[PDB]
Amino acid sequence: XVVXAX
Amino acid sequence: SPSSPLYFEGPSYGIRVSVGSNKQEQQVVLDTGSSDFWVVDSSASCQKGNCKQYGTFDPHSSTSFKSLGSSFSIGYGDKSSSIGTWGQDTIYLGGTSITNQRFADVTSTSVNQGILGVGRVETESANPPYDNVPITLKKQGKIKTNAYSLYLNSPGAATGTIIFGGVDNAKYSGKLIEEPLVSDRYLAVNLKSLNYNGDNSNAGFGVVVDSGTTISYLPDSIVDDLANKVGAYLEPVGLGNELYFIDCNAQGSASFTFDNGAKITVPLSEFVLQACVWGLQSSDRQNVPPILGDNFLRHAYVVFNLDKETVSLAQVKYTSASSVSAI
Repeated sequence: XVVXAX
Repeated sequence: SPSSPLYFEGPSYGIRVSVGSNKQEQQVVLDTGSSDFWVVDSSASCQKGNCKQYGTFDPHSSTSFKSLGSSFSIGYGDKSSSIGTWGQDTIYLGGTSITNQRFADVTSTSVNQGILGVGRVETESANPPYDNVPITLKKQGKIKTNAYSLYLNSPGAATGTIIFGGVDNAKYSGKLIEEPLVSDRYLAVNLKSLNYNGDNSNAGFGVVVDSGTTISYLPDSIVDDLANKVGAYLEPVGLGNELYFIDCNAQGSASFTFDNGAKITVPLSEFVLQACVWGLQSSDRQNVPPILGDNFLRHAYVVFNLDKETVSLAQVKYTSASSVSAI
C-alpha cells in the first residue's frame, strides 16, 4: 503493498 | 505523553482508536503520509473484498456524533480512494480523548481499513483547512508540541509504538539529527545518497517519510542500476500495472544518507517481501513522490515535529528500556 495521499 | 501500540498487519501498522458515545472500536492505518482521519461506515461499500475486518462506525448509535454535511473524497498513491461525509465526535486514542474532532465517515472505499492521517495540514483533503488529530491533541492540552515519535520496532516484534508529544531517548543510538522539510506539503526530507550493499548512488531529492507505505519508492535514476545488480525484474501485477519482483531466496545492508550527517542502515532482508516483491520500487513508474516506507522506518527512530517543520532521524535501538521526555 500500500501507498498512503496525493 | 499519550502513546499507542502499533500493530503490524503486513502492509501497514494499525493504531486502535474508539469513536463516539458508545466507543466503537476501530483499527486504522497510522499514516504520516496523509492528514485526514476517516473510518469505515458500517454500511459502506468496499470496492475490494472485506474492508470491514478492522472495525466499522455506525454514526446513528453515537449520541455525540454530528455530521458536518460536507463531502469527503481522497486519492492515495496506490490509486486506492475513499468517499464519505465529514462529521465530528469524541475520539479515544493514546490513552486520552479529544472532543468534537473532525473526521470522515466513509461510505465507499478501495482501501482495506480506515486511516489516521497524522501529517501536515497542507495534505488535508479539505478546503478550508481544519484541525486534524495532531493539532487537536495540542489544542486540547494533551501535548504541548504538535510532534510525535515513531518506533515501528524490529521485523517480528508484534507491536511498535507512537508517542504523541514525547520521545523515547532509550530507543536510538547516537543523537537525533534534525532535518528541515523540503516539500510544501509532505513530511519529506532530502535524501543525499544511497549505498545499497556497496553500489553507491547520488540522490539529492526529497523523500516522504511515510509510515503508511509498505516499501520504498525511488526514482529510476537510482533504481534502474540497482535492479540490474540485485536481479529485480518487472512482472505484471496486472492489469496494466507491474512491479519489481526478486527471488525469495536472495547479506549486508543499504545505507541511506540524509543531510547533516544522518545515516540509517537497513538490512538487505528488508528488500525481499513475500513470489516476492523487491522492497525498492520506482516512484517514476508508480507515479508517486519518492517515499521511504515501513521497510526503511523499522530501522529508524523518527521524531516528526509539525510545529518546527522538521523530521529528526537516528538509527533505531531495539530495547525494552525506556526514557521518555516531552519533545
